[PDB]
Amino acid sequence: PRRPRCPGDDASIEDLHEYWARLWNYLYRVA
Amino acid sequence: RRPRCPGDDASIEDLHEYWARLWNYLYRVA
Amino acid sequence: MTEYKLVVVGAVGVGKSALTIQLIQNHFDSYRKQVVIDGETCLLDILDTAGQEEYSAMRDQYMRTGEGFLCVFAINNTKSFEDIHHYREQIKRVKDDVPMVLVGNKCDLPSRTVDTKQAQDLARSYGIPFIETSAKTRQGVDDAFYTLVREIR
Ligand SMILES: Nc1nc2c(ncn2[C@@H]2O[C@H](COP(=O)(O)OP(=O)(O)NP(=O)(O)O)[C@@H](O)[C@H]2O)c(=O)[nH]1
Ligand SMILES: [Mg+2]
Ligand SMILES: [Mg+2]
Repeated sequence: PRRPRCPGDDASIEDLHEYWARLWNYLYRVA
Repeated sequence: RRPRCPGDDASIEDLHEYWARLWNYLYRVA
Repeated sequence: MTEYKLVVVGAVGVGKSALTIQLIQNHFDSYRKQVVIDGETCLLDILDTAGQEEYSAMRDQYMRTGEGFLCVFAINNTKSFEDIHHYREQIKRVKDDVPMVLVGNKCDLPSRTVDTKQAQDLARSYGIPFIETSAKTRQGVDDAFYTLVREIR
């Protein structure tokens, strides 16, 4: 399972939303 | 009140803590 | 190891943040707490929603990840109890049989406008458990969240 990289502290809200969703999927898939 | 990512080597626990903060942050900035 | 994504909803001032802060920090920032429910260590992630309506499409989508919903009114605020059907319908909408717990908060306060049976009528009528809580004294706070977990599973 591909760990998404830290989004960067300048990330747009849309990009942070994408990262948030992908992080949950990742944390689900490694549980 | 944007949370910072705790690093690419963050523990799974730390990522979960960060995820829950992001959930609330993103909700709040609407 | 098991995670539960819980969402706290209700009118302005009912004590959603207080309940969240009491659970997590034992005060009267973190949105995650390790608890033991019946011998199993569980993890609770909490979304503390706003009472103030912003009519936001994206706010509904963050609520959508929630597996269970505490619907909070304050026992001394009749308007906040009257608002409860709007929240239950709000919940069913964003989720499309959603796990739910009616929470009557501020049970430490003397003068109550919503009695226990009046709240419990609505609770049995919806088919959901009902817990009286106080974010101030911590009365029923663990019970409320631990019961929502039991309702999800
Ligand atoms: N006596 C008493 N006061 C409470 C209790 N819970 C919350 N309050 C009080 O009620 C007020 C509002 O509480 P708060 O947690 O901010 O409610 P909220 O639902 O998160 N407000 P909002 O929707 O605007 O974010 C505060 O002054 C708080 O101290 C309680 O159980 N007992
Ligand atoms: Mg609040
Ligand atoms: Mg209410």
